[PDB]
Amino acid sequence: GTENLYFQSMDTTSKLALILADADLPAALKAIALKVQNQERITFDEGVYLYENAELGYLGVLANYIREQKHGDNTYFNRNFHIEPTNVCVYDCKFCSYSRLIKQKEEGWEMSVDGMMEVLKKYDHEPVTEVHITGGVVPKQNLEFYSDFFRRAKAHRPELHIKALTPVEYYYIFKKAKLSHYDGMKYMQEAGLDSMPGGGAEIFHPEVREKIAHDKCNAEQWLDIHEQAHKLGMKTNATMLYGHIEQFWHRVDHMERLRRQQDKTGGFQAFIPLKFRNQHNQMDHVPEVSVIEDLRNYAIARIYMDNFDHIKAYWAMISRQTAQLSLNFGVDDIDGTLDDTTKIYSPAMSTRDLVDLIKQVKRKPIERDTLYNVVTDYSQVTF
Amino acid sequence: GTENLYFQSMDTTSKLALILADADLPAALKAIALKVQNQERITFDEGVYLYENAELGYLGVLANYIREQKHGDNTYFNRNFHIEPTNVCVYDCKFCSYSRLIGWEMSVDGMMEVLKKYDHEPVTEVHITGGVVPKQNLEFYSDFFRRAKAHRPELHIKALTPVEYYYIFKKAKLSHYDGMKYMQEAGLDSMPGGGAEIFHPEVREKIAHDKCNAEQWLDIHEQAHKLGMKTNATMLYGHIEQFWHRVDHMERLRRQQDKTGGFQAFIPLKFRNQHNQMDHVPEVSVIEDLRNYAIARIYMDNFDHIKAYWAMISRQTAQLSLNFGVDDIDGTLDDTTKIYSMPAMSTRDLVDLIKQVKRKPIERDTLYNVVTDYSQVTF
Ligand code: SF4
Ligand code: SF4
Repeated sequence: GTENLYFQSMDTTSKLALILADADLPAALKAIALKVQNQERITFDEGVYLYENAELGYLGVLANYIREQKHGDNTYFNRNFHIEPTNVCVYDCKFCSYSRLIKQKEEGWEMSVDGMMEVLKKYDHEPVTEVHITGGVVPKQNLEFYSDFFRRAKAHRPELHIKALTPVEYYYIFKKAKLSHYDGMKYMQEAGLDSMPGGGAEIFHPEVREKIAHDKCNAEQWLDIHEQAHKLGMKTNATMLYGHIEQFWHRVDHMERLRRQQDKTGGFQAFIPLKFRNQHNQMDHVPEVSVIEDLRNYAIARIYMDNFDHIKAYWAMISRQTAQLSLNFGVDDIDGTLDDTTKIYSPAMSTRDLVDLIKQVKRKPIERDTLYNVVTDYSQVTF
Repeated sequence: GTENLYFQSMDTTSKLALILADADLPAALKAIALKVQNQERITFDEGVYLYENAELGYLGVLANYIREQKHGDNTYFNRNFHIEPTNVCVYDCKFCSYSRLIGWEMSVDGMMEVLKKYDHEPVTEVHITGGVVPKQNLEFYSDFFRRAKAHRPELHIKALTPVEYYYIFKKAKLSHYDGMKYMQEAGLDSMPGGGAEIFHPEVREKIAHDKCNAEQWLDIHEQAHKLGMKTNATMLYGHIEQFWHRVDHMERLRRQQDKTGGFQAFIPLKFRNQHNQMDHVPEVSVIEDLRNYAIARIYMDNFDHIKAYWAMISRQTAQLSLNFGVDDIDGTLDDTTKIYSMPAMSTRDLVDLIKQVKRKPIERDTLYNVVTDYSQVTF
């Protein structure tokens, strides 16, 4: 007929009404669709039910309804850069190339505070607004190391926002320094820490965590360090590593613990699915999941995580097509390090490239501030 | 895969670029898609090639690109009413229930009594069409136009086709130019698009044997255009004609528009086999209706508007047509509340139909300027 074409042509609100009026839709899926229409929270069991039963089309109707209700077409990005203090690590995560079981200390490097400051100064005449600091955990890079770096960075470039380190790092540094998590985070904030990134969550459930990330900080510890950051007024993000050896209920359990923490302390801005990759780690024969599973996962994340403003995708972590399609399955925040530089003396994402990627799937490219206000609306900007 | 989903998700410009970069698309279809990207006219044989070869998806990419280039999301409708002077006719069209080979007649007083029923309605146009009969002659219609303009000067009169004008001017011994000039002076403002059927003699001699021919139809529009009148054009499709007859029809309109420029809208009219002498001719599919809208948009590069009547076709078809080249949706709006009561399209119903396919409902006036932009209204 033209039935599929007509459904595809409907506005977001009409699509959800059409699903709710479909006599053939199983009752479980109608009840969940009705919750979404009413901005009601879905349960753990409903989350599992979506992962086990829901088709991509259905999930896109719900997730996109939420994404447009919260953000309209806005698709946010900012101008950041990275410093990696070390590319080796004391811990043994089976999905990570820096695991002490696959990479000896001699096969990598550990920056000094001087070296980190030399990297930071390369960006002095760049319109970056924040630096992201993440990497391995090593004994020389302790409380004094990081606090000295934050103080030197703020002395040199006061206006540069520092988004640095995960609870995996903070648990290790605060245990050795004999500070409580609160007093440790307070000390780092005073030194110049502004916010935290979302890494190190992996999967919370011990059934999975004991297998893939057995020796670094546990879920209670990870959530506790975010709780203390939130009590100090800091913003943070949260991740979930998916599509490896976990079961769908392990994903919903993960998201449930995050959702309860957000209801307690309110400090998370973005939820960030991280797709497992089977290259250069101890999990080389674990198959990666399909683009369809990536998109069902973004959608279910959008539906489940009702108290997180943003769902973030990293353009360098997924294909161009997956990143663009994700903007229709719940994603409103697209991230990575923008690179307008030209190689001299001879795959970067320029601002023009990213703006065109976003406009190609009918979305509105927004350069944001740290609280997701509009700094530049690129929608009618021509280059 | 997500290949189909990815294509469906692209903006208008990017979907056209995606077709042009498709290695498996036939060369001939890539060449036409490139002409559309370059705003280059497609030729008669390219038009026939699209009817004979092109798939709906492809044709939606090209037609929607043109439609959005010209109009963006604008979807136009006006506020009009109809008078039907007679449902009897002297002619023999095999697709028409009024054919003499298978009734009432209004007086000028009767037509004026109908017009006066709309005195308190904000209608911008009256549309007048129907059968051709000898009592409804030049003198009859000029009397009506003068009475209508005297009663309601700002009511635009969009009245009668060349089928009617050819008959009344031949009887009055006026040239087409002098007759249209006379009717304009009496109060005619514009002509609707009917009576075009299919121009090619191979088809027209069979389906509309007695009424004016293509030359006479085009000439009466030409005289209208020279007098500053805007007019529309139709094409009756989906009956016994071949696709090349449709392209021939469009080509004659396209050439006439290049010459005189007075056409505003091109209006495909779907053949129906109910209550006529073509009652065994099979009707074409909704997909063929949408391919036909799309090819009309691509071919008719010098027509501003492609129009669908919401009543001619399903709700669903009219909505889909807005994505296959249609910018202009027509019919008689009815916002009246029935009092003393024991289907009709309201403005609200039409606005909801347009917004449901992500388009901008513009209630427009005779100059295609805004009366109300319903994209800025919440009911
Ligand atoms: S703790 Fe972080 S860097 Fe170290 S092995 Fe695990 S994931 Fe890699
Ligand atoms: S001239 Fe018009 S009204 Fe008369 S039979 Fe033909 S189509 Fe019908």
